[PDB]
Amino acid sequence: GYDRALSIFSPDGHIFQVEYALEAVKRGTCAVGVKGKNCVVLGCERRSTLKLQDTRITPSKVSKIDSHVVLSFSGLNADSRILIEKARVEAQSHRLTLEDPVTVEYLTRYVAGVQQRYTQSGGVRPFGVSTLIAGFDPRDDEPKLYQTEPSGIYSSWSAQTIGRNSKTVREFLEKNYDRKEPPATVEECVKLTVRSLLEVVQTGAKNIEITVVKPDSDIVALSSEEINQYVTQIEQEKQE
Amino acid sequence: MDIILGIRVQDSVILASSKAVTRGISVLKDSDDKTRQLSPHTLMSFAGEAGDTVQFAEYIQANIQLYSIREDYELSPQAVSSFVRQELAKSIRSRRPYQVNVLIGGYDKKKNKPELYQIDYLGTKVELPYGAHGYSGFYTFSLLDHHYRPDMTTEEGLDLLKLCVQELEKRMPMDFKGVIVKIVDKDGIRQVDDF
Amino acid sequence: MTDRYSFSLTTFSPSGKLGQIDYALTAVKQGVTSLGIKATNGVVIATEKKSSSPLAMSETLSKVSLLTPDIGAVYSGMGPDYRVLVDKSRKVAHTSYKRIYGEYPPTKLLVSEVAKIMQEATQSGGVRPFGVSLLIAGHDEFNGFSLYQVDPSGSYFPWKATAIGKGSVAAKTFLEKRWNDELELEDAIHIALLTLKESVEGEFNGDTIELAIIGDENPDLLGYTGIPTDKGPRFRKLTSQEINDRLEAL
Amino acid sequence: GYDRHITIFSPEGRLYQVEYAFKATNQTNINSLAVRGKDCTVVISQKKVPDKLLDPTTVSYIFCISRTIGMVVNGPIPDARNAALRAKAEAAEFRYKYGYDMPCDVLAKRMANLSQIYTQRAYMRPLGVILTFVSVDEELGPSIYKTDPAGYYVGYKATATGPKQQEITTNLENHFKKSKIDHINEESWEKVVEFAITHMIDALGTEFSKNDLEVGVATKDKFFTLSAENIEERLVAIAEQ
Amino acid sequence: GSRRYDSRTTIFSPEGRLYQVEYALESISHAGTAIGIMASDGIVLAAERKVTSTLLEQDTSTEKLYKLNDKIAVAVAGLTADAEILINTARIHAQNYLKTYNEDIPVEILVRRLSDIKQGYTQHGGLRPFGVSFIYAGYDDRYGYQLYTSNPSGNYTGWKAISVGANTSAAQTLLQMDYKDDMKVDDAIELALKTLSKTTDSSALTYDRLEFATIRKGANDGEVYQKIFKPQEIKDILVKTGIT
Amino acid sequence: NNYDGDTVTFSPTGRLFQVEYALEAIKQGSVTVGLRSNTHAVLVALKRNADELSSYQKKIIKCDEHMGLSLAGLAPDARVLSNYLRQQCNYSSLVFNRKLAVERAGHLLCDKAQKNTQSYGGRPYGVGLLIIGYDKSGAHLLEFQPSGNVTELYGTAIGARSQGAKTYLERTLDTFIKIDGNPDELIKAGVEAISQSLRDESLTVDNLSIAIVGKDTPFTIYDGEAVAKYI
Amino acid sequence: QFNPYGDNGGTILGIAGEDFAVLAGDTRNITDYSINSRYEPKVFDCGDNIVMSANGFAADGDALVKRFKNSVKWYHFDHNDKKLSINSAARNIQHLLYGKRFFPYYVHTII
Amino acid sequence: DRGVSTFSPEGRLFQVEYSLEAIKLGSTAIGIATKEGVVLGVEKRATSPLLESDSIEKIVEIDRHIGCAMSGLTADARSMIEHARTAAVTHNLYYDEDINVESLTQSVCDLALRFGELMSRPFGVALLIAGHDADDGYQLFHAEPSGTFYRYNAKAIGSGSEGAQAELLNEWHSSLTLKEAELLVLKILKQVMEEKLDENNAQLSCITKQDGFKIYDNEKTAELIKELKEKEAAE
Amino acid sequence: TGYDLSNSVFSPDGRNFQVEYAVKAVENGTTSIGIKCNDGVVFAVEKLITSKLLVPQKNVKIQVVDRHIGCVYSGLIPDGRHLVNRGREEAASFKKLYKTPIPIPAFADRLGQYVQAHTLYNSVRPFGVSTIFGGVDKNGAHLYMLEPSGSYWGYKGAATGKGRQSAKAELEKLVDHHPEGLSAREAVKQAAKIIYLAHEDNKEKDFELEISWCSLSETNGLHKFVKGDLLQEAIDFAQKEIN
Ligand SMILES: [Cl-]
Ligand SMILES: [Mg+2]
Repeated sequence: GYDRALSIFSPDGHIFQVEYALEAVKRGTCAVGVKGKNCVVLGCERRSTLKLQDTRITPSKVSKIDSHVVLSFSGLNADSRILIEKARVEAQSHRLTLEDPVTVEYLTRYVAGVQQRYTQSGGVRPFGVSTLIAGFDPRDDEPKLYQTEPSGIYSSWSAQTIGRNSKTVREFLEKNYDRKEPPATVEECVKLTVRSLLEVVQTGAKNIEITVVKPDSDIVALSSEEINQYVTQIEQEKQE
Repeated sequence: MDIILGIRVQDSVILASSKAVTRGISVLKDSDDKTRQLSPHTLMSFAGEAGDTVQFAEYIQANIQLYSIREDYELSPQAVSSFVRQELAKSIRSRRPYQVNVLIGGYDKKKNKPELYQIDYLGTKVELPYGAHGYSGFYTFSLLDHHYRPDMTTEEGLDLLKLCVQELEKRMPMDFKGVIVKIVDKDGIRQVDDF
Repeated sequence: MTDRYSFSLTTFSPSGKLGQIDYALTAVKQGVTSLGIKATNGVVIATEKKSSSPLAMSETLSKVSLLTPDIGAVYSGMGPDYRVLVDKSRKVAHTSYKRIYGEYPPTKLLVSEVAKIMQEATQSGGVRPFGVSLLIAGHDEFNGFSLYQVDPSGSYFPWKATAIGKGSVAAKTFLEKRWNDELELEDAIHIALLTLKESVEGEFNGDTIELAIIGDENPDLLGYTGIPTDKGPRFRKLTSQEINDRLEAL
Repeated sequence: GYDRHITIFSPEGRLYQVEYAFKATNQTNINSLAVRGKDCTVVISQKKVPDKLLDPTTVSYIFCISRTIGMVVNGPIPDARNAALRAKAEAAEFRYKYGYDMPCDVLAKRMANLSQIYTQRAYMRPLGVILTFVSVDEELGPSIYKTDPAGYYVGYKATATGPKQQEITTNLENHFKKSKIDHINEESWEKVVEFAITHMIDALGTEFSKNDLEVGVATKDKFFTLSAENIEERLVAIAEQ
Repeated sequence: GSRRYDSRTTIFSPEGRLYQVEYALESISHAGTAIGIMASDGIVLAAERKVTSTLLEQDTSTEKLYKLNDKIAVAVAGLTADAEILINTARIHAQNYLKTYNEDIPVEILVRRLSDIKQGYTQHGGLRPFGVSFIYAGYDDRYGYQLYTSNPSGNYTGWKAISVGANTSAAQTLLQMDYKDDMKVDDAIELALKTLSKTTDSSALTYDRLEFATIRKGANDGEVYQKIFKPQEIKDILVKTGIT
Repeated sequence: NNYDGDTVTFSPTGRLFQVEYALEAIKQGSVTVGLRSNTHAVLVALKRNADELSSYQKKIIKCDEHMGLSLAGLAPDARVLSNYLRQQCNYSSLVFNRKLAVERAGHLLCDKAQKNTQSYGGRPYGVGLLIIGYDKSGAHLLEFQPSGNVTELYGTAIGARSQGAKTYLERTLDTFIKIDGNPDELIKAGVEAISQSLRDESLTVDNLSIAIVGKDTPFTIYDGEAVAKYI
Repeated sequence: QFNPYGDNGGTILGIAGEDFAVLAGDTRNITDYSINSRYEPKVFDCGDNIVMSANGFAADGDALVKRFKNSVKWYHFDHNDKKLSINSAARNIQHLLYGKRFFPYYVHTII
Repeated sequence: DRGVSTFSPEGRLFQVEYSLEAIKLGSTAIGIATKEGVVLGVEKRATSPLLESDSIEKIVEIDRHIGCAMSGLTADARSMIEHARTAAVTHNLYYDEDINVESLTQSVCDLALRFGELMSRPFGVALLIAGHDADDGYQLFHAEPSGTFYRYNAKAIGSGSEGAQAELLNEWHSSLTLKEAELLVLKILKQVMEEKLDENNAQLSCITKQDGFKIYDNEKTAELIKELKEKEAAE
Repeated sequence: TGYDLSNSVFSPDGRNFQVEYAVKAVENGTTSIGIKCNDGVVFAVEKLITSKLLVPQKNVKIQVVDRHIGCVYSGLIPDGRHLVNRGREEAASFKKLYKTPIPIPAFADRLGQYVQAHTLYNSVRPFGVSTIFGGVDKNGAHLYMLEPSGSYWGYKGAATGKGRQSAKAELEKLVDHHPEGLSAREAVKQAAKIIYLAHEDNKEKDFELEISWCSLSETNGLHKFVKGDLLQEAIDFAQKEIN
């Protein structure tokens, strides 16, 4: 078996392969997560150098891990499928032994552990992927949003973004998000998420995806027209 | 375990399964639900060796639920039954085979048709208008050969099922403590509480 | 100890080339010329027997090899690499076909198996690619006669006629002028001998030339009688005497 | 330039490790020769014992592989003995598996295949040796088959190996041009050994004592090596003619 | 030890790219162009053979277009030998699904698994990636007609019309120009050939340098037929559209 | 230089640099001394701390009732090798009902270290060991080096500034060898020996570590207030 | 067919007082109707003030005592010469015995 | 390149020495041992204000009588904690007792050097392991990726370690109370931290014989922070 | 270049530089010899007394294989021990299968093939020892010398180490002056003389002599160490000859 230690320390104490995996994440399309008073919203950028696409069949950016948890990502697309598959299998395994679906924290902790294992195992390179994992714990109405990265560290966020130009949209969210008063409704939460993507995206046409998760396995994806209404409304208020 | 039945009518599949769990000379429970929902429009009842039954049922349930999440799609009753058959067909030549017999009742939403599959522990699959496992069949098959019609309603199917339970309660040696009845149709799976 | 080379020795360069495959093709270019011509009722494959020493017995070294009773092979490039490929090719015809279907594989599929083996030497850990190009001629009931070329990459192409090795460029041009879709087997043998004389320098006779055909069934070469369906091998290696007979009416 | 360290192709389609293994062949500075008679196959090789402290009886490059097969090696003794032990094992296994003695040419092919593998697989180096196998085969008669580090092999009417191989080769060529036949037309193996030594003397231009040579003879159903006194008896016969 | 000779095929660049994947794509860009166009009543697959010789046997040949099952086919761009390894794996995978579920495999599922195999060669094992890009053309009863593409990275995407191999930039612009959603198969056939004819590196597009295939519901009632075009059939369709 | 990348490579002068670099780790280690008479064998070790808030790194490890060693260099490597010695001493007892000879113990350590110097991927052990014991042929003292070389001695020392104690013992040879049937005097000689390797620091109560084994004495270690007698 | 078990007879007895404990056992060893030894001890001092006896099939009994004695030795090595308490010894012996659940030590053990 | 288990000419393992540099980049962690208990404190160091700081878990329970703080590549610590917890529970299963703090530490440190060409590299995280047992009482250990562990009366690890350690050298004595130790950890953390210390960006914990290992609430720490500021102003 | 950085790599000469580098380690080692005699063999070695603290007679270097074979070596001492451990395994399996003790030529090839195997791969290092060994079997006495390359021959006399040339010259004289043969007891005395004469090439540290022998008549065909009166007698004979 191929044994080579690919992820190793350098003289300055850095693991370059892990750090170069973060550069792959920086190249990926932007993804944002914002949690309100009673919901979490996941927004995702889709690059428009690809026309003649078939959006019916093309892999969606936000993936259901279970009926109550979702996972979006930034970075290598092929890599993300491996993490999503493993997560989906662990979700069913947890239901089987514990007789209770996973908590968002647990599912995040598992995915993060997989990423960490690929940073000190022989013959493998780290995942070129950072994830945003959102949902609601079983029989709980408190919104949950977590982030993971190639190194394996994970943490909880009131609102967070990853991918290209994420530092710009993080700047926006840092002044536009009040901890004392999170978006009270679904509409408010979606609007703040769309606003934040409009700082970076280009056109609000078929470039933005929005997915809303509410308590008790209530997940739905918005259509073009529904999202376009938020885009139209925001621009008219801007001209002031 | 012991008694599991199934009847396919015009617009639905009806599964009846005994409530008793007996070990030795003691009925340990009289409210046992010998069934697992594999998907929203597919239900599987089971009977056989202690431990094996639930372990197998839940293992299949986990696999179908995994498929549903992966593809964001519900497998057809025909597809689920074939997956289950193959697992039992593998099992029979293992070091320790699963000794479990199952009925799979489902509603195919693409065909708008009810479907009932009978599979034994060897991996022997057959589609049927009515089915049974164990000694139950020795009474119910002939009874259904006489009274069953293919165009019956769900209500007519329940009356036909009452006729089977009555016969079993009269002629079977063991007390099986009645049955839990469930209906599978276009709107999914629901339980009849007063039987 | 143990094979620590579990990684690929053939890799993509910035320009997109696969270096070791290219270099293997270069080794094939240096190799002695061999060719194959397809006729309506048969196929001919031929090559020069480059002797390493006059004390050496060139009969003991066979460049043209029988793979199945209806399939034969010739090469250009590295001899030892070819020898082991013939061993593997003969075995795979049995293990992955004859032991399953009770009959010999059709030319295209045996070719496909050899191509797979050569592809794996291009990607597997701790190995170099094979330094040979093969020409495989054969017959089967549902495809008739066919001729294939197999390169170090594992790619294969069907040919009406072609040449590989030292003077392949000139030889291919010669074959384009002479080939038509109405050639009889004897006409193809004649053209094969003409084409080969251009690339050969020294002696040109039945002892320095190796030539085999895929043609009619040979009941006399079967070794037994009594089964009507079994009619004998279509592969036949021409003798030294049989070559010289055709070199007089050249 | 790591393409010269392991057995992968160079830009010009060459395997330098195989080529350098050929140069290791002459490291011992010994020349060998093989010829065929009517009934026999004779192989001779130079025997150089420089150190006075050596036990001369243990210095040998000729090996008895099986009862019928003999092998002389041109190359360093460690790699030579490595090849010999493998050949002996292969010949023994063949007899057990297939119920008859392994032919000389088949053993030559098998050892050549093994050598081919080392030219393709990276972790194994080639052996720096050239193996000359001799026998009187029960089907093909007197036989000489030779193997090298490239994995190449072929049968021979006669052959030679070593630093001054080319001189010996042409000497033999010129004899077979004259005689018009594929072998030494002689009844006894004794005179075929005499022919072998005579033509080596002419080609190399040196005289030999009994301890300067090493002789192996293959007849029907046995291969054997000669003692110093057997060779001395042979040297005396040449001198008296 | 052997560390000295390890190319390290599965590592990142400082910029966060996979060297070997990038170089494999560079290889594929020199391969003969292959085009896929999806219509409302079928799919077209068109591909250009790599510089042909007149003595090549054209009818008994297969280089670009391969059949995976009765409902799915692929167009190849890259190393043929690499593609056949993956094609046989894909063929087996389709039969495993049919054996398990007694239903023909959905197109995306087959595409995902083949793409997952490619991904593995980029993350572990220390081996070179497969130098192949596929165009998948197929039908199932969930999504109907579908076009996909996969490349050495193991990334896949869906398309209405797409090209792989050589001159994709020029080919994609031409497809983007003339393609519309209500298009029929016979119109798509014409677009496919017209695009190749303008992007080709050859002097003129002829029958002997092309492979062609359609996937229609043009059988008899509610069932799909695969048509791998014969040489004479390509000669006729090339005349019918007035290219030769 | 170009020949120190791994242990599997010889230098042009026939040196193994990775083995030499492992030897260097011992030289950086804190000093430890070993000496014996005909009745007893003694280990004396200077312990080292990280700072005034830390504990003092333990240098002496017990292997059996009749055997044990002191370490200088990589401590985890000493833990691996001492654990191996514990097992080998133990195998000898369970299978043969036989106390492992101190000489065999040395032969076993030699062969274990050697294998790590001839194979790719591994590394040499980075620690030196002084093994003392009392078996059927009396008292013994061994010196282990990770090159594989094991040597039986009357007395010795390894670690930083070990040359001072080694010279002292070389002078005192005729005296301390005949300290028979007197433990406290043999220790005093060892404590005086290790004192020849001290610079700016002196032997304190939580700094000194002594061990002894002999004719009617099991292998026992002394630390803390139990070594105050010898300062 | 080979029978891997035998019966070496004998009997053992343990009583506990307020500040002491005794473990007694006879010294006779037998097979079938023959005496093997009139004095073969089967009560052993295992260290740390723990006495042990494993009565039944002597080969299994000796093997178990041997393994527990060894367990005490390694308990000292691994845990800084800490004394093995009688309750901890008991739990350790459970794992020794259960480790051969499907090919048991044929002994009644008392410590 | 070069072997992972290679020695430098000075007799040190390259990879182990390089992992020590990674630990110097980590957030500060401090531990102080007293006769009334052992205190463990850490700097949380949130990378952004939107990050919910209470999800930052750098102090961790191993058993009821053993706690643990970390510094460096904290993701690497998960498998170390997993091993520690299993070792602690397993010992209780085999011996019906609590495992010694030193024995736990030794078991964790055995993992450290199990790398090479086993895992592909050393751990990039240092641990402070604090606990109590009947034999040796209250203990504090510093576990490194070299496989070496030292017992400490007090110890700091991370970016502000060398400055904090010098401060601990002066402040520690053998008669410190638990309350005195709590304030001392807060004081020294506030000194070496970049951002201003409060209850949200720093976390306290302790282990006592009576109540076992406890992580403090943000309300409880906040009062100790207020008690600390008042005492420094009072002279 | 770089041809010398990896084991099993041929240089353009056809040489394995790593093996040649292992020979340098052997040349650096202490002197060891072997003398073949009438009905057996004698082995001797130079032991450098590094310090007064070395216990005399207690760092034994000559090793026995089976009960009839002796082995001595110069160079990396641990490497030699590894080779003898293998030799003991080889001899044990031979006796297990074939009953008779392993013949010396048979034993010689077992070591030869094993050492030669360590020149075939880059993942192993060649042996840093030349080993002199031999004994008595059914065909009489045999003496062998094995080198890092795996090369070995039979010898009338053999020498290796820092003083090999001095010892070789002295060995050649014995072969010339005694064509009929040398006796076992004579060979022990001569072995002492030659080690003392070869010590001139290592004369900073004084040394300790160690001798062993196998003889059909004197030791009954078994390997024994020379000790006590016979050793002191051999030491005195050597002391008289240097002066
Ligand atoms: Cl073979
Ligand atoms: Mg059935």
